[PDB]
Amino acid sequence: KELSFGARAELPRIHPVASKLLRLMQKKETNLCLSADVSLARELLQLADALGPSICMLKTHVDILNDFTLDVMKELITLAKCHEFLIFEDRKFADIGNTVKKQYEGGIFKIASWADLVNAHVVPGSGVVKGLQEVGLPLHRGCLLIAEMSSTGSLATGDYTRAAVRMAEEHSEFVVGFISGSRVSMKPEFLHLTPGVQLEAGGDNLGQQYNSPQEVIGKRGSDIIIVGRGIISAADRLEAAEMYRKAAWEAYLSRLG
Amino acid sequence: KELSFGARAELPRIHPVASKLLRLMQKKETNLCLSADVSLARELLQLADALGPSICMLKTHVDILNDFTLDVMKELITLAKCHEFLIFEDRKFADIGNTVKKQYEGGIFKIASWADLVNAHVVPGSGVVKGLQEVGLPLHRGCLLIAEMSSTGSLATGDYTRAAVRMAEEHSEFVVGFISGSRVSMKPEFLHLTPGVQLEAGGDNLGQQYNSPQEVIGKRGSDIIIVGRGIISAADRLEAAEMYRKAAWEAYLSRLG
Ligand SMILES: O=c1[nH]c(=O)c2[nH+]cn([C@@H]3O[C@H](COP(=O)(O)O)[C@@H](O)[C@H]3O)c2[nH]1
Ligand SMILES: O=c1[nH]c(=O)c2[nH+]cn([C@@H]3O[C@H](COP(=O)(O)O)[C@@H](O)[C@H]3O)c2[nH]1
Repeated sequence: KELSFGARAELPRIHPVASKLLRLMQKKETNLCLSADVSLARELLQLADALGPSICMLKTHVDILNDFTLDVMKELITLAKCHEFLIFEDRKFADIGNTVKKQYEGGIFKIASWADLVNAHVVPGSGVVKGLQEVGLPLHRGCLLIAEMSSTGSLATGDYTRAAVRMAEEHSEFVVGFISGSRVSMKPEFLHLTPGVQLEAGGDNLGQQYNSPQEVIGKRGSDIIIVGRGIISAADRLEAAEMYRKAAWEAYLSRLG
Repeated sequence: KELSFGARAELPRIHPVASKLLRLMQKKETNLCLSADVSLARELLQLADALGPSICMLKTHVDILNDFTLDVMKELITLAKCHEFLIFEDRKFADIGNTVKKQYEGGIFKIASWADLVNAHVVPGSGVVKGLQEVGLPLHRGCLLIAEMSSTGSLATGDYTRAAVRMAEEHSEFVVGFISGSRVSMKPEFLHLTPGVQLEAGGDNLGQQYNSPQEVIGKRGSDIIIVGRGIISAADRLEAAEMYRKAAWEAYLSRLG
């Protein structure tokens, strides 16, 4: 039987990052993650500020920020704290453990220094998790494993997906959940986040397919919707965010009973 | 009867980037790609200068450079042209097409502006290739697809690998070859680059495993060895590079017969 976000936050095996997330979701009645896919620091921060009350999480691609500095991230963390949301860097770590450790801690981005959550592809095998965890465990960070993809011709199906779940379950000290299209694990300590979400049917010219918040949360058993263009491209980003929040939240409430 | 690199450079369906690469490999008697896994620009540039004559390609992880600027890349391009090697940014693009085009063209790194070659995981479906090529084709760049990985528990096996090969064949205007452990394509227009290479047997504690140049080039039929710590960790990186070059080159010569 399904526990609320609030109750899942208190589970014995729950990761502290997952717990923080689950509490603010329950408190704010939001299971929406904004995908802030913009190329300017100014717009990133304006959206984070205006939409922060509507969201549980702000997902970034800092490698697309034309004017990235660590100070932009400082400002982002202030908004995260003020409005209460987690920052998820959608880096999709996908190298060998020795390499991803450096990409996570170092370079220009210093992702580990500001990102509550990052994600990884599982294709390299568990060394990818092991490398990230050397940096992320001391910094009290969490990781999401890419179990399925939204895009057309995704190879993250069947046994690949089962491998992702196995890897998460065996690295629960650092791995807090999945990027997936549906519920992939039966353990309620794990989060499921689902991109490829819009209110209306369709896709884009480059392989992306869409499903509705009611489908993903209500029918497919996911926890959080990740929404980019469905919000960012809208004229009124605030009413768009509210629309997605209310959709995903009501879908969750009806699944719960 | 196997074609030399020089003959392959003239193949009717050869990609211009592959052709340029194959011709300098022939000219300089090198099928060594230096994996320049360093965090300081000065060491990067000193290695590229000293080892440039011994290598056909210099592979970078720009996201690990503590003092990255576009000017560092300018200086690297100069050395690349002076010594005749290609620059390969090992970015492992792995998002949906819409995102990867932004990550390739834009952000701080502007990878497409200086990288002859980049690579991609095939997990997202062919959208990842379609995305990169929107940027890459107009800039006369090439892409390598990751068909296999060297690390323990790699899921790039069986149908996953066969999928990578199909995806390359179907996007030959942009895809010039593979990262793999062995020959995966019968078509000689495609390059095979193989990481996880050292003169001695062994591995690291984050899932990396090693095979020799002789095994990789001679027995498994790959074209180019990618060598990081085998060279970088040596006192004399120039003599180390020469050892790897001679090993890989002679293995290639003995395969041709
Ligand atoms: O880890 C992932 N697995 C997926 O299946 C997937 N599909 C889309 N994306 C990323 O999510 C965002 C989607 O943005 P749109 O709502 O604008 O399509 C963008 O930021 C994309 O990069 C994915 N990430
Ligand atoms: O695309 C890839 N598929 C692979 O299977 C693989 N194995 C290692 N690497 C990368 O290659 C370099 C190898 O470094 P070492 O020689 O120091 O182990 C390092 O830069 C690693 O990031 C891989 N890249």
